[PDB]
Amino acid sequence: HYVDWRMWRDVKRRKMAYEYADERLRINSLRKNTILPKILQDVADEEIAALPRDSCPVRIRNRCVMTSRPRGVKRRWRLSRIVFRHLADHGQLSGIQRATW
Amino acid sequence: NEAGFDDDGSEFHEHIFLEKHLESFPKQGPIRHFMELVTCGLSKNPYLSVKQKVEHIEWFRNYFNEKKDILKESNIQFN
Amino acid sequence: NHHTYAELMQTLRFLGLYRDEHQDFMDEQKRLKKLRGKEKPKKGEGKRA
Amino acid sequence: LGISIKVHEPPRKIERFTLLQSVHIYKKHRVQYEMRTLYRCLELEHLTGSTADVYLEYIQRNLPEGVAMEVTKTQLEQLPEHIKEPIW
Amino acid sequence: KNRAARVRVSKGDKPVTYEEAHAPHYIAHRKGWLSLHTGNLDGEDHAAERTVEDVFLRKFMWGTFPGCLADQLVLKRRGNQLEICAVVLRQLSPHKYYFLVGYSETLLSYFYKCPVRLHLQTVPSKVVYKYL
Amino acid sequence: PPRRKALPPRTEKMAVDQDWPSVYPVAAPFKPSAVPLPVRMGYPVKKGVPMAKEGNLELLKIPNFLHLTPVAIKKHCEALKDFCTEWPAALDSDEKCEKHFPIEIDSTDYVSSGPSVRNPRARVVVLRVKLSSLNLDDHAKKKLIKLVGERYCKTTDVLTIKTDRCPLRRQNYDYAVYLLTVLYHESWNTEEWEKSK
Amino acid sequence: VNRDTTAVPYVFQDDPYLMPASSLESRSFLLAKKSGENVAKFIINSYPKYFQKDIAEPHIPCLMPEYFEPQIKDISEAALKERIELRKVKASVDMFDQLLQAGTTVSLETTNSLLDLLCYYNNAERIFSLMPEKNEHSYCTMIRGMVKHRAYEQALNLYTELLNNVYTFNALIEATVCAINEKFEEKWSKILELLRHMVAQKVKPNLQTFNTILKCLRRFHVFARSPALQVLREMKAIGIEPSLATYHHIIRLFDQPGDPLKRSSFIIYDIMNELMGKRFSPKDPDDDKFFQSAMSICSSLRDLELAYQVHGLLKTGDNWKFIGPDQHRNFYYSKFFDLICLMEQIDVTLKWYEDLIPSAYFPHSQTMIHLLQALDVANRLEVIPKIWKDSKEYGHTFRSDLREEILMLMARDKHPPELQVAFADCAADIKSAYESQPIRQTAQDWPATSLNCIAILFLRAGRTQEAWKMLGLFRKHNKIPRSELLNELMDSAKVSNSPSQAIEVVELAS
Amino acid sequence: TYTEDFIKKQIEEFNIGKRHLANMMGEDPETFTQEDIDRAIAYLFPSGLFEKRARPVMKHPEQIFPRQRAIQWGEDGRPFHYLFYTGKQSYYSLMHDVYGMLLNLEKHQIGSRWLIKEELEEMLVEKLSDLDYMQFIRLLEKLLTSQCGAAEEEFVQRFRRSVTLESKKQLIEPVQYDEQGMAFSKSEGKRKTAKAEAIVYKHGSGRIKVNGIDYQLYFPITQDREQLMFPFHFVDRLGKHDVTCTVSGGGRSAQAGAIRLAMAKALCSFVTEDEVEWMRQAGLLTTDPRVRERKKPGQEGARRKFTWKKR
Amino acid sequence: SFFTKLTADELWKGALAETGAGAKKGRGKRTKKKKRKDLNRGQIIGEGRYGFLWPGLNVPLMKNGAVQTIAQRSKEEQEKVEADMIQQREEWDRKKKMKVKRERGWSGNSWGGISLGPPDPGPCGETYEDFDTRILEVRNVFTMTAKEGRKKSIRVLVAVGNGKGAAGFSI
RNA sequence: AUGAUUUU
RNA sequence: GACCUGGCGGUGCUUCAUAUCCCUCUAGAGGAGCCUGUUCUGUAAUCGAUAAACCCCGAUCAACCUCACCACCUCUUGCUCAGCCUAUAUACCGCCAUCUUCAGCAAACCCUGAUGAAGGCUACAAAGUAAGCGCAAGUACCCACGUAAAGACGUUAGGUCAAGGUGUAGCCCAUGAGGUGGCAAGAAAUGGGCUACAUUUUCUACCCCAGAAAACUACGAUAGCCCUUAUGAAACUUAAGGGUCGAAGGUGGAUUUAGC
Ligand SMILES: [K+]
Ligand SMILES: [K+]
Ligand SMILES: [K+]
Ligand SMILES: [K+]
Ligand SMILES: [Mg+2]
Ligand SMILES: [Mg+2]
Ligand SMILES: [Mg+2]
Ligand SMILES: [Mg+2]
Ligand SMILES: [Mg+2]
Ligand SMILES: [Mg+2]
Ligand SMILES: [Mg+2]
Ligand SMILES: [Mg+2]
Ligand SMILES: [Mg+2]
Ligand SMILES: [Mg+2]
Ligand SMILES: [Mg+2]
Ligand SMILES: [Mg+2]
Ligand SMILES: [Mg+2]
Ligand SMILES: [Mg+2]
Ligand SMILES: [Mg+2]
Ligand SMILES: [Mg+2]
Ligand SMILES: [Mg+2]
Ligand SMILES: [Mg+2]
Ligand SMILES: [Mg+2]
Ligand SMILES: [Mg+2]
Ligand SMILES: [Mg+2]
Ligand SMILES: [Mg+2]
Ligand SMILES: [Mg+2]
Ligand SMILES: [Mg+2]
Repeated sequence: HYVDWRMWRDVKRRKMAYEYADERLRINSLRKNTILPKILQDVADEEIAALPRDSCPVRIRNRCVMTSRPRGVKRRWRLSRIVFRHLADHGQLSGIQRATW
Repeated sequence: NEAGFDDDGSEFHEHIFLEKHLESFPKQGPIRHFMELVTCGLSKNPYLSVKQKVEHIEWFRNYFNEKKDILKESNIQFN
Repeated sequence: NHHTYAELMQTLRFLGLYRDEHQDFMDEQKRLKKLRGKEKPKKGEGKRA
Repeated sequence: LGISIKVHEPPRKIERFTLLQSVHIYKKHRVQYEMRTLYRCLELEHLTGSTADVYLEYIQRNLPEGVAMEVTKTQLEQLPEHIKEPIW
Repeated sequence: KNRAARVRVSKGDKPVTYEEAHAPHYIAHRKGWLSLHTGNLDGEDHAAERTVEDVFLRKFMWGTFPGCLADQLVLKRRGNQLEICAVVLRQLSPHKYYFLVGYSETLLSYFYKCPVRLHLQTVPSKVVYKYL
Repeated sequence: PPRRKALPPRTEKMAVDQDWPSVYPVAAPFKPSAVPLPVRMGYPVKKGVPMAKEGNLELLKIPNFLHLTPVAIKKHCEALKDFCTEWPAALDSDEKCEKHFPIEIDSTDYVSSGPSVRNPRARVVVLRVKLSSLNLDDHAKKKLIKLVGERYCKTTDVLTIKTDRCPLRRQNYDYAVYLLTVLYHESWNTEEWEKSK
Repeated sequence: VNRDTTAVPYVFQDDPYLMPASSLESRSFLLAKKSGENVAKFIINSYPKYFQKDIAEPHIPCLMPEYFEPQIKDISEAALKERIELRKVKASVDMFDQLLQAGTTVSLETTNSLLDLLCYYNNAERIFSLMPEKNEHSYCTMIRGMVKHRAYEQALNLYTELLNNVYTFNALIEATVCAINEKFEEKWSKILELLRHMVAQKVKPNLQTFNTILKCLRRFHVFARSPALQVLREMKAIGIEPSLATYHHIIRLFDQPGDPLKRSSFIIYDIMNELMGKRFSPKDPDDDKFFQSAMSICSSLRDLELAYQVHGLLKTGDNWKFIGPDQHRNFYYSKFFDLICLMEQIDVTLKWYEDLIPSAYFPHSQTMIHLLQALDVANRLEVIPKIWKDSKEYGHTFRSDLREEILMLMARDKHPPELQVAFADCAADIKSAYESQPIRQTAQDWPATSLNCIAILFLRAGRTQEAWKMLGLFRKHNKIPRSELLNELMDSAKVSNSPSQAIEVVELAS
Repeated sequence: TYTEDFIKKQIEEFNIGKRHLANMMGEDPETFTQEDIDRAIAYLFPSGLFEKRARPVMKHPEQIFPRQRAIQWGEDGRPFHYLFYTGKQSYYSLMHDVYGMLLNLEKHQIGSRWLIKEELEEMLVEKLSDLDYMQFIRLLEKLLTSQCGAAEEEFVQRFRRSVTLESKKQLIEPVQYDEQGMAFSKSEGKRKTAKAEAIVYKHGSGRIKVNGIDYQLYFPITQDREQLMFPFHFVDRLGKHDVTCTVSGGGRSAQAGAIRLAMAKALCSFVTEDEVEWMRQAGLLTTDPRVRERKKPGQEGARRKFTWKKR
Repeated sequence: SFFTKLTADELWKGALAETGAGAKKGRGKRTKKKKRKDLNRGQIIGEGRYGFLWPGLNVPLMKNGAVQTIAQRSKEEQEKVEADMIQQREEWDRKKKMKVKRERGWSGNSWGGISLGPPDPGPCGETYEDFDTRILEVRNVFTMTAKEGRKKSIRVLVAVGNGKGAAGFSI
């Protein structure tokens, strides 16, 4: 019942990124230091590459939670610019007004 | 702002001083240096509980146990 | 949770406690299209096939 | 309640931002929004814990909607028993 | 020319209220906000959550009370309490009003895990500020 | 039969001498049928007047202080006076307060709106103590200053410690006290490597 | 803050259209609101998955979906105990039968718990017989269940079996009194025998035991008056403080539908002196009925001072919560207000009217009639139009009994012109009410007395043309105008020098 | 259109609400003024709308409601005023009276501004035109110029309003005495994002300490020292006073200008009135409103525009 | 998504497309215009597909002096209710499709000779029930404007009469 | 110097 | 044939434009290198804007994702009481552009033109009265100035079915969904911007009293090559730093932009 399949895929990526998150943190800790032996670091590199693709946190995009717009989205309200302006003009957003100075 | 939230009644020493969980880990070597960094990071972390902080240490111990053969190749002994 | 925010309102509408103008508009348009003749082809019914 | 209170007005903060006025191909024209946050600081001194608790509960329950409150404490304490004298 | 939340002129028989007759540039000058909360404050958080809750509440109330609401809704939050104030008509029977009010308050309280209280002010008809 | 007729507002039944705090016990939305005040709000039209209180959404959009009338405030404070203690008379001035309580603790509580009240900013604990109050000789004073570094301000002669690592405020307070204790003990303690100064 | 008089009950809305007008509307609005809450709860229980999202810190257990299902489907003692806790009588007994057929052992505590569930909500008899060991707890709960199910003779037989082998004794006392219809002395002898059994078993009677005895003695209207005092002395000797239910049972027993009620007056006086300046706590389920019964005695005795003592006792501390349900509070308020109107100064009565009505309750039509009678006795008729307006507000517009009383009172005697005009306006308003009766769907009532009073008031106020219209209503509704009304018509005609009007009066008189 | 009966009902409601409001605030109903009502309304119903007329207002119905004239025709329909069928009876009757007084006078023979048009409409209730206002003013001026009697002078003064003529004299800071007894004056000056507070003593060695530093070291630029020399050199008092000034914010030039304004205002407490006026006429006592203009969206700068392409 | 929904007015305004540059200079035909249909007319609050009966909203709150419980109509009963609603909708549609005969004037599509009924009463309690008004000519005159271009106006000639010798005409 | 045809 | 209204006139007169039409004032673009759009060419490889009113524009932004494109493969009541970024912006709602750096648009009446389209003013006044929108007035920032904001009715079937929704038309084993991999470049031209061609300059201390460099080791790439670092699972590609080299450029053709 999401807005579109693109939003549905993004939700799945977020869910699969929330999972395996600690495992990525633990493996990447091995990879991001020079104290550990290089052979162990390379094995950690192989393990983190073998991890599922969707678990990568950089595949998550902050889309609008109302129109699934991939860009023009304010992160504080998680709304696209058009939806944000529509609510602000109607007055349904507290403490938000036209800026004149 | 904290009512109804108790981290199992843990104290500051339990949250911070995690060196007691590194008894299995060797006290000398690069593995010790890496675990000192991990424990220092866990101690400074305010968003994690004692249970999960120990779980990270447990995972590193299990991973090093599995990869002991590589450590033997690199002239490192674990446990 | 769009699944919750949609199924809950769908249940309320079927229970007669929520009136959706948009859903009424879609149902009325679909009924008129069926009366006109344009009905949704069933799965496996290939007009081009 | 007999509490010594001093009230002053911290400087206001205005957070402004800009967005596209149109839906397409109209980057030049913008609509600017702002959020104004007005601050009021009331400092009450020389009160006990019981008096402070009652005063806080009374004001917080009577606090109107759309108003945020941050209360900073200054608790007086003595030296701990271990730090009384240099045993080491 | 701008057409953002503006009721344009007409033959002159169109009735409008105070809120819908005032353009968005009159916000905080001639009319206030329809929702009040601490989310949109310096240092505070959960602004997105409050916005989503407000949008759902307005749609839920609109569908739960068809042909009843006259003007927009006033949403207020004080700590954990949520206050929903609406201006409704008098066509429906008081039994239907009380039944819906009790049902709406209970359903929203369980859904949002906060005490929700609904207040209604009935008017004989929709108040007309002017005729555009 | 005709439609049900609304009764006249109870403001007519209300008298001039009335217990208004009883009429408005708690914070409530504005009700013209319950408020006997002919208050008008709204920008007037040309050759017009502000809209009447009946059906005025602008009045409803105002947080009303009807429940906080001066009479109500005095009565509420009188009842709550039984719940409050008295500040010690000997601590008349801040100098006396500093003399008897060298250690000061600062913590912040945050009041928000919404179902959740959790706030990570409520874990910060600040401990301030003047090193003059602490029993420190020359060696302990110098070693303590070097250990704390920028945590000590020489102009005010105040050592400030901020603790936020612990999830709970009580744990941060305990850690702050523990840090002050070990700093004091180690400063008094003398090490052999210090001879290479 | 203090109680406000102009305000309606807090449960209702504060909107003129939404505020209830009468007691029936008040009850209907509450039932509708409760119906909405039940519907919302039904939806939540039927679809828990739509509300399983915790967003409030700290957690609020009450605002969570409700689950009442036997999750553990395995046939075992633990799951059987789970169904017992869930109070699934049909599932528990079927599972117990399946467990017994399987042959696995069942604990005595679990069997006793199952019996308690079955007794409160046959199968219970079959399980009780199937018990390898029946303990005193099983016998006690089975007797209590039989008494609750009105199987008093069976409960007595089971107690005899227990003898062969506190709440039980209370069930026995109820069983002995109710099972048979013997004389009062025989029932008292049975109670004494049960008490002797209680002493032999070293069991102390409690407050519930005393209340059950008094209510059983209440079944005999007059034969058990003195034994009620004997039971009360027993309660004081043991040390059990009488509860509101205990006093309710005493007053309902000692006071009976008789004329003198001298002892009933003495009993209520002693009880009020005993309970003067004492706060109360919930002790017995019949504590609510104490205040309504006491108010009924006060109304019967016509002792307003006693009623004020009862009202003062009710308002002392938290005793106001014992006023009882809606029917109890309506009876209490109605009798209290009626006695106030009967035996108090009119000024103080109006003050009580303002304080109670409508904040305390919505008045009944008979109560409004009594208020009019009090005003008639006080000879303060300027408030009669105000009472008519109050009756219209409170839903007494078309009762037609208040309308007749108001019209008769206003037209009984002549008044100064200012009061006469006000009475004429009230008569016109009542006339409009008669023209807009909801009863007109079946039939419209135009009483001859009502028509005469309205016409008399109009003539005394100078509404000659309206009087002729009233005369037209007289001949339309086959009602005969009175001689005094005709004389007033003749006087108006003579003043206006209208022989045509005089002939009209003569024609209608003939 | 509001009738007189409706106005009376509003007046009665206003009185009842005023007594209720006084009861709510716990003050004397008799000694309750409109200012007290305004304070109670502001506290009970706090409104932050910038336009005051959009805030809740509880005033007398006479002031709140507009002004309407009475019906000229009664039950019989006969108008009450002879000049009714002109549509502007109030104006034309007034013109008739002025012309009559002008004839009578012919037979006999700074802060006062003429009434504005809007207030003339209020006095005459009925609407007037711009040239109607011009004709009425012309008659009043002609009436005033002619020999006026007692009634004519009163009539002319009826249509005049007082104007407060604000003086341009610069205020003088009070002279204070320090611990040593030296006389000094303290003033402040403000340039663009620059604030300076200057303490100038009556007698001294001609020093100017800027933030505890001498002027030639604090401002190496010669132009800044020229600015500091401007006040004292103008009044021919160069080197005869000592200044201790603290300045914060802005650039070097803004700080110099702020100090110059602060010293000039402080020096006015020691120079004569004519010198004070001469300094004001020279621009030494006027705050400069020139501040940085905001940048507008869609433009490179404040006034600078993006490059415009015809095709 | 639930949030990606509009109200009845927001949907019908777009669907009807009354505004737009098409209906400004005669750029579109009026034959394909569709009329707005109210979807909240025949619906009663408390009616659902499942056929649940809520006490106080769908069914009377109290029956036989007792508070009713939550009920659910049977499958056959619910089918009857659905069939009744469909039949009522079809009857309403049939009534709208019914055409009222109008008396034609000089021709079938000519406005001339068509009576306008009695003249509107005056504001001073004056009536003209005796007079009758009939149209003689309806012409669409045009003028040129700087902004809009062609400006369309309607010029109508009418005649009034009572049948007793008093009559007149106007434009 | 020029501005393809039909589009109220 | 004679007219009503509007437009237009290399149409007359008068007053005019105040960053504004000309003579004037300052700094730029167009020629150099680089960054970034667009047009044409090429591949298997999106779409839209594309006179004023497009061209660092939808994007306050593309290694995977975004992605809607292409190649291959997989699935059929499919996250959804389906779905479709599929054709129609010449069916629309919704946000807008421009005249507007305007001041007009007018309901409802009355009068004139013999009751035609149409028109409705002269103040020492000769048919106009006018609700309402806009202007104005208020409001925001540092004032009453200035700048913001606002700016009606309409013109350009102006832009947006790809923010979202929606009428009509089209598919339902595919014009729907998913996975892997891959292109997003330059023959050439052009818009905008950045850096320079230096002496009012370049380097250093300093933030305004100095010492050096200054024509083939002078100025000048943020260009090219190598290395390191930061984020990322993935950096020949993104960014930062260091090392190496020191190119065209020597004040710019026709033309053109902004500023009181
Ligand atoms: K053609
Ligand atoms: K150039
Ligand atoms: K479409
Ligand atoms: K360029
Ligand atoms: Mg990303
Ligand atoms: Mg614009
Ligand atoms: Mg510039
Ligand atoms: Mg035909
Ligand atoms: Mg040619
Ligand atoms: Mg052509
Ligand atoms: Mg160039
Ligand atoms: Mg392209
Ligand atoms: Mg294109
Ligand atoms: Mg891919
Ligand atoms: Mg890609
Ligand atoms: Mg596709
Ligand atoms: Mg096409
Ligand atoms: Mg278009
Ligand atoms: Mg201005
Ligand atoms: Mg602007
Ligand atoms: Mg303006
Ligand atoms: Mg087009
Ligand atoms: Mg296009
Ligand atoms: Mg496909
Ligand atoms: Mg350089
Ligand atoms: Mg380089
Ligand atoms: Mg890396
Ligand atoms: Mg070089």
